[PDB]
Amino acid sequence: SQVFGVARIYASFNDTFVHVTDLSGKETIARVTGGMKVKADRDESSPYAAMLAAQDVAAKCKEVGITAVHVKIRATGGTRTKTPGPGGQAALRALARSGLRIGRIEDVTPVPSDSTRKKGGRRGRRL
Amino acid sequence: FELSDVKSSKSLAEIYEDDYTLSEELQKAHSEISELYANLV
Amino acid sequence: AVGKNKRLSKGKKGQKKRVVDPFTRKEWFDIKAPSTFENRNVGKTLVNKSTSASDALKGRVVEVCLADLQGSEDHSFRKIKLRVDEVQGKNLLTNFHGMDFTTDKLRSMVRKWQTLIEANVTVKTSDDYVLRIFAIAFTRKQANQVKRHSYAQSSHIRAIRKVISEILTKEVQGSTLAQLTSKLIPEVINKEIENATKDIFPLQNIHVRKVKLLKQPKFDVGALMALHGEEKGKKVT
Amino acid sequence: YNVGKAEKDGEIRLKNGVAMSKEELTREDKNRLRRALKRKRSKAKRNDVVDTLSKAKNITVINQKGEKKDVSGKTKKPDSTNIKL
Amino acid sequence: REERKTIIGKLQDYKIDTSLLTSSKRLGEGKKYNWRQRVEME
Amino acid sequence: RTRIVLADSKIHILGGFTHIRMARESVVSLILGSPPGKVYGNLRTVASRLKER
Amino acid sequence: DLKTSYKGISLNPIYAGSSAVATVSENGKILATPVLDEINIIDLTPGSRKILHKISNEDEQEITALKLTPDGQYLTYVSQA
Amino acid sequence: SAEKHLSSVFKFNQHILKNPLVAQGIVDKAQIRPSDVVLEVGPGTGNLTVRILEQAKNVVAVEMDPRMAAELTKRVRGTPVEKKLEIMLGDFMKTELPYFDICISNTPYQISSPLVFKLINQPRPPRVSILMFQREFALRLLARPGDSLYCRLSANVQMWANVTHIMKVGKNNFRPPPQVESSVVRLEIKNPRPQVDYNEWDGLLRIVFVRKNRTISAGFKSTTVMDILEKNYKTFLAMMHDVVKEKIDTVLKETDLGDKRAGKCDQNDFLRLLYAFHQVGIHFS
Amino acid sequence: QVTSSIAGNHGIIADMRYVGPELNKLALATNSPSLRIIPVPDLLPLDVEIYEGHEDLLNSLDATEDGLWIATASKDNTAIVWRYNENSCKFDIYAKYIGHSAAVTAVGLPNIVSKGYPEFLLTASNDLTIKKWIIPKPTASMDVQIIKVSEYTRHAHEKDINALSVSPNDSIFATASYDKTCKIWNLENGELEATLANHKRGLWDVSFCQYDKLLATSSGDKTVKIWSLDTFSVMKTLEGHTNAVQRCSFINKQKQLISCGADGLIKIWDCSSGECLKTLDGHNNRLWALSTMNDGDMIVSADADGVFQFWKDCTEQEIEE
RNA sequence: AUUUGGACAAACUUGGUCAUUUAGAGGAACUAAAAGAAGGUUUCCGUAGGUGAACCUGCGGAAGGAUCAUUAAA
Ligand SMILES: [Mg+2]
Ligand SMILES: [Mg+2]
Ligand SMILES: [Mg+2]
Repeated sequence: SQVFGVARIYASFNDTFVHVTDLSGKETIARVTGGMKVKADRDESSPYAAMLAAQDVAAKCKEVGITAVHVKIRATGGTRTKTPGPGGQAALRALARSGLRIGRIEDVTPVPSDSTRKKGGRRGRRL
Repeated sequence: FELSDVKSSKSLAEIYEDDYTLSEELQKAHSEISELYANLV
Repeated sequence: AVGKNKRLSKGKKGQKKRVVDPFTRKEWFDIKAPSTFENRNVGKTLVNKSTSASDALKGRVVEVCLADLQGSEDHSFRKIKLRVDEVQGKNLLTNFHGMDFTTDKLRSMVRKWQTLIEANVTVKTSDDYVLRIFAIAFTRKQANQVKRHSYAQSSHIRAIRKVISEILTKEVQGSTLAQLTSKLIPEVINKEIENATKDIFPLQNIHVRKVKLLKQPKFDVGALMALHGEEKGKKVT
Repeated sequence: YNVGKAEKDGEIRLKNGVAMSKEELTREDKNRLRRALKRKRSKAKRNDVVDTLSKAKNITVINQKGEKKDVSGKTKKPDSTNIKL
Repeated sequence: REERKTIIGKLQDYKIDTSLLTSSKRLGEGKKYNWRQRVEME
Repeated sequence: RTRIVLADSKIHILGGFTHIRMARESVVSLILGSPPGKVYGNLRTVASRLKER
Repeated sequence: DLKTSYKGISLNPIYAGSSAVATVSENGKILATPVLDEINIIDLTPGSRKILHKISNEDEQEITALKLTPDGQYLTYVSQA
Repeated sequence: SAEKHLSSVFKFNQHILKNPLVAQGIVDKAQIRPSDVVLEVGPGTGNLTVRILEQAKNVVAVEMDPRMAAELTKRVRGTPVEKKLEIMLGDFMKTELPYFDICISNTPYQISSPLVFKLINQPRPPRVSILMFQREFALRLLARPGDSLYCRLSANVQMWANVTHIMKVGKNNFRPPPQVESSVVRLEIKNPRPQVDYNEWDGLLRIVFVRKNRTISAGFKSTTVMDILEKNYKTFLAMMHDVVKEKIDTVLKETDLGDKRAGKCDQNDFLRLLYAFHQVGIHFS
Repeated sequence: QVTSSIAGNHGIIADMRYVGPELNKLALATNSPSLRIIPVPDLLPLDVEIYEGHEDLLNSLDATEDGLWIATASKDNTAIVWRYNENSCKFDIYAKYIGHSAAVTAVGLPNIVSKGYPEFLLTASNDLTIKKWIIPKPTASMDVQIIKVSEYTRHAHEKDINALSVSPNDSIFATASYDKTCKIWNLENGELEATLANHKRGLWDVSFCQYDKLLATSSGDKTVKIWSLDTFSVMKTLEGHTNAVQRCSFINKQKQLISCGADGLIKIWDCSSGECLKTLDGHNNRLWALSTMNDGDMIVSADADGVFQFWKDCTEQEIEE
């Protein structure tokens, strides 16, 4: 009596995606971003915006029939930071409060065995 | 303003705890000065 | 940013009206695992109703934890991909498609002051499934060891790698895909590697890290039915 | 309590306690009240930059558009027929 | 200098407008009209 | 008003969202090579503001 | 002359921003339609259509299901709360 | 109550010279005639502008800081030269400047390059300009063909004017001292202006100064340059990628410049290259 | 058959026109293939007339001043002409025009109808061409006439054409494109009369002054510019909008101009001096549609939320008080 | 297609004649004018560049540049 989806959270430096799908992942149920929930660009990555997105997604899940989700949280990865930020942690807490069973939580950041050059240059970036 | 460069004895919860709840030390000396001035007089 | 202050974009001009809820036209489908796994029910998926439903369902890959499939947390750090091959009366019949570890378990195993030994082989089963195995092992220190580290000489590493490749090739070739899966679950391959490499160098955390399925034979419904262990309709009146 | 300035902008309230609406005053009474205030005021850094600019006449301001305007904010601007006629 | 004057003189024979030419800066990118008044007035 | 764990090349900063972004800029300036004395000066400017608000 | 002063009359949508189905009374006179987190009870009497009531929860939670009794005396609705 | 307008164009948020010899030397080298109207860029407090006001018919001062404009105003109120000064406040690059014979500038170095070409393109341009730039930028105006600092700016500016070094000003002569060295230079725009289209001259220079110390043939090897030139050839016909390749090859071979470096070429070599391209119908811009 | 239909909402409205023999009806070009017509409320209008002739959402809409003709531009690359049938008191599909490669984004009808029917139809499309279609003379068969040949086809712009405006005397028409330029075409030949290139962002609307030789254009640069058609130069630039200006119209003949912005505010300007007289704030979303009646005595604006504001001039009432 | 003549008649040029706004400079009236601080920037080497250059940038290298906490295990 427990139907499972997959809540795929993508916490970037400038935004947060909360994306629920079926177990296969080919089928989308609800995708909401923090930029759909705030009035200023500066706040799209905020923990506040990620909480509104997750509650918006959790309600749609309960309607469709999903009662549980597995969580696959990720950061940008690649040549950039590998750990999901505060926005992603905020969404995961919001889903837990929402009333959906949380099945299994995994970090699936794309980690290169080897990388191309990062965008900064020789002197660095992110002043 | 002086910025402390030593480890804070108060834990991160405490620094928020006290925020939930012109200076006493400045007034503490003021009492001491009055005591010293009164005794000297 | 949905505020009024946000500058108008070109793409806002003409937008389709939301006049149909997509989930009205979706149909749910049950996913069933091969008989090698103890817990056959692995959830359900949905697809647009046939106008066909089968075409979109076939080729669909679902990955699940072995702990769910076996009901034991000893397999919490291993995942199994299952690919839908046949659909019968809302039941999606799946077959082994791959296996992999969680990212946390791998990072847990990789530690400082020891040697990381990894081997891979491309080999085919007796059923003509071409697959690639990845094995990982680490050197360990002895009970009375006093050195801080447990590094192995490159001669040992090549010797251990040669032994592991010999074992991986032997097990896969002399077995079918279903039988190979039955070897992965009890981690019997790893114990075989441990025994063979015992006289070369002590090892720890010997695991078959990953399994890829590179090529597949012609699909045979009869073989799939047997792996899962026809139905007349009911007159409509 | 002490009587102060008029709360409304259309009235004069003195410290004597007497209020005077500008509408009810005759013209002669409005003149002396104007001169009475002048006596009271007579005996009684960016802004300093602004007034110096406004005081001088040979000053032209160029806005972001490149158009030429005076310190006041109005656009700064011989013919034989005009001078002869 | 005398060579400069000759070359400059010969250029005017081959001179054109440049509005349509793509700039080399692009190398990096790689009734009457007012009849309505008339009806209301009458 | 944050706490920082400097585990070899791995930096963890614990605090409120607006605060840990303030801490991150100072750490990034140090990594990019700004001398500690100059960084300590900027910290005083922001620290003064934090008490005001 | 110049046309500066203008007086406006607003026409809001009655039924929008929700998956809930509108309901009508048995006689067909009263129509209740959800608009986001608000409900518009509307009289359908010809020549005198008007908004009888405006119900606003203010909780921001949308209306999931909405039902008006056949006699029209009661309105029952459920929210996401 | 002018705060309304001046606050809408300025927000009311420099290295000041401290050597009178530099200020004096500039004005003497200008050689201002008594019938000359002078544009003065960067009046500062007014140390120089009073000196120009003494010997010039009229002086037009352009300033960017409202405070510095007021300081200029105070230094000339109720004086015989108050009637000869006109202060233009605000960004003077967008505005259309009046006619003037001489330009004496304590330039903000940020606007050095735009200014040098604003004067050159000024209709009826000034006959002499005494401009102060930084050493690195100044030396590129003064660079000769075959020098290391020869570049696009050197070739372009030398086609419309002649630039001559006057003196060097060190960082010590300013307070607070800047981190770069300064230099005072003379610019003389040519009258009559040479009858070469600015777009054609600059257009050719840009393609060939992408790598100044690389052969001219390689400059025309880039695909994007070929695409740009191919379209321009099409435009010429309107009033063929393989064809353009052959046309460029012949011009570079015949002029014997295809194996030369732009850093070691003078005006004539570019002019011969420009003319030869026109004969084959390739107009750069 | 359906006796009557109630409109819960009208979606997002792209354009509006006053239609019908008494001009009491309001035709809407929403994000729906159907042409909606609603009655102008007395100053709740639940009723709506839904006409279905198109296959995809309607980009734009135009109508003749009598109100008996409507032209609808659709995203299915076709344009329909509708005629009012007094017998049934409803509009009927009169003609269809099929020859465009991409969506038809703007459409235009004559401002002078002397034969009793409009004689041409101007259309613009995302294929970046403008076509002049002739409208057939009415025929008793009352069967839809499908036309696939246009009087001329001219390549107009490099980016999508956003608006099309027709002059009072049907001598010229203007197209506004998101390539930052407005072009004026001779209506009889399609020859490019002029190009008005001064804005810094792409243009959203263009409006001829129906009385004097003036043109107003609105851009994403938050400004409106008034152009002299004799000299083809900017006479005024109107600033004050916080966001992009999507609609602009002349009211009170030459005197005033009304504009709508993505910020949701409607401003009334004085064309002679170019300063904002009044700001109307009744909307909480962008305004794609703005229609006026009786030279700006009545103004209708439609929000993206689906809210109509009906503004009525009341100056003389205020002045008397 | 094209031609003659007869009315209708758009649109153009012109001097007038009417009505409406409207630019500078004068002349001469009336009314109004109740306020009162400080605050961005490691030092270089080789090489290559620079047209909003009081300095910027690409590549490789150096310290002649300020090491806290946890940490053997069980
Ligand atoms: Mg940042
Ligand atoms: Mg260097
Ligand atoms: Mg070395």
